[PDB]
Amino acid sequence: QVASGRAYIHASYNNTIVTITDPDGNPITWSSGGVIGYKGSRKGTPYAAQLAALDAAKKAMAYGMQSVDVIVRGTGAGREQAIRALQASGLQVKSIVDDTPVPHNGCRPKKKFR
Amino acid sequence: AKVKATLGEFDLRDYRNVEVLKRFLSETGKILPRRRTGLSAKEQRILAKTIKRARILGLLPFTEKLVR
Amino acid sequence: ARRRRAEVRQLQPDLVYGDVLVTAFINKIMRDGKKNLAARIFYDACKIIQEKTGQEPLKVFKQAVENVKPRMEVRSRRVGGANYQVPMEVSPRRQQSLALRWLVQAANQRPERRAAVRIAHELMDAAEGKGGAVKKKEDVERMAEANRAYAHYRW
RNA sequence: UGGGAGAGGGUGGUGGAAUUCCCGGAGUAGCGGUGAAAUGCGCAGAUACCGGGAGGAACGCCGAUGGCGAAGGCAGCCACCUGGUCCACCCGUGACGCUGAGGCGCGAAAGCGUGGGGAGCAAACCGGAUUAGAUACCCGGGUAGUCCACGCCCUAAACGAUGCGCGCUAGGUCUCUGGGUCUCCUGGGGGCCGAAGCUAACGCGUUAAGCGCGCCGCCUGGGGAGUACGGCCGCAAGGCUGAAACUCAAAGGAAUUGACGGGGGCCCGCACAAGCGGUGGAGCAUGUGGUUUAAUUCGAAGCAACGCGAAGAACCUUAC
Repeated sequence: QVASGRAYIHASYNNTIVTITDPDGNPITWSSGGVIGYKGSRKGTPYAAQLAALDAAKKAMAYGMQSVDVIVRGTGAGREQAIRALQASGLQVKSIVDDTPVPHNGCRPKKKFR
Repeated sequence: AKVKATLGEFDLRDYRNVEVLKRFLSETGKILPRRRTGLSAKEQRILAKTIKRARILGLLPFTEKLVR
Repeated sequence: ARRRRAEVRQLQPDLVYGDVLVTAFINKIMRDGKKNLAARIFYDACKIIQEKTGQEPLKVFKQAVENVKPRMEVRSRRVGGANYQVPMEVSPRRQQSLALRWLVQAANQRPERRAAVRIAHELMDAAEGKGGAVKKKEDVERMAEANRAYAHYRW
């Protein structure tokens, strides 16, 4: 049971994942569109990205989590929509941070990104 | 509104000038464009490599994180 | 329908209840322009609702409609290789049309042999917010709510 | 001589991000992927999050229409070695110059030899989709290869599709790099628009495709064919040089008018959509195709032929 922690936002284009973690980084709980109940294309939908944050929001307050860090790793359309679902979730969204890891410049991407 | 424009005399080669060099990093630690700094290409060229030193020299971040 | 918007027609209000909506609901019952027959069948159900659950027939009518007026509906859209069903709002115009269409059609499927009773039972269920016309509004806005994730596909 | 810029090159180092994998922690029922989906991975605990480690590769920001190089090509930063080049001084020599058949050297990528390494990506291959099929396009894997050393290979849309050197011929503008006396001028590169001119046109145009000169390479219709043969080189792939028979009456370049487009923009139409009512279902009328008899007269064939010519076939009509 903890009220302050970390909220991660893994927003892809095929899916979104929201992981409620403690301030120590350990995962309190997580959620994805597939867990919200959607499949295939529907997971990456923005509205699904909201609901995944909602369910993740509940499980936070399920452990008394009152306000956490808004850590964002992703670029999908469901990224901005998930930010609301934390904000109106009865949690104090405190630190909205972009942590989309970009290489500098790193490995060869797939064919899909060329 | 160039970054250099708000500066007095300073060496672009003084890589230990982390304060002035702090100005020319992005909000995310990226290197600002010339359009933000107005340096010459020669000036800009002096800027980037020197900045890269401070990054390897740890005086400056390779990358920040965006705080919306 | 490209240039103008094809504004709706101003329905002549009914003689009895002085309503356009009532006159509107008449025409959905009207067949072949047989408005006189359709007029009675409504006015007959007027008496029935005036008799079975004796109240203001008009107030029961509008109460029936509001219990069945939808507000969210899907719309087919072949985005990509997928024929989606985007949920959409509804202007009060199409809200009334869909409501009026359903209450008639739901009334067109009851078992009782005559129409005005079917209308009467329909308005009774409708004013009670029950029956097929309500279910339809229930099913649509539910189904419209089922695809809320597709909302951004709207246009 | 004094200076300047530079991803110019070699070597040796060395910084971080990111991926991947491993380890440890926390945690659960999905992840991932697509147009959708599936394969697949996951309960044996994945993804998502955190810390630590290993390793390989590549250098985000700067960054540029920028720079450098003869070309290929060159980009994290440091140091060393080293090349080319520009500016100013007008100091030295005094024609010592240009080209350049061969030869020599370099020469992306792929590929090959050996050895090493091997993160990601990914030929070949496997599977899932899609399909009528899909030896593909998309996805999941996935090995050579991709990276290093050395040795080969020598091809390319190796393109400015523009050999080099030099001189002259409006200009404007942008850009980088020097000098100055910093309005400006003087130089060296890199783009844009354009005089004259040239150009078949497109366009070129002081970075000529103009005007000239010197030198080299190259073309003589298309295909046959960069193939055959031969010769040389190559480990190999193959490369270089390079025909003919036969065959066609054209193959071509540019641009014009259209047309087309599963290009774009803009508009529009019961074209879609919102509705209402229909046909296709049944029987019948009628028209027609095809069958059939002497014959089913003939015509109309998508829209725009088919209750049409036929607004009247018992004989007539009527054409059989």
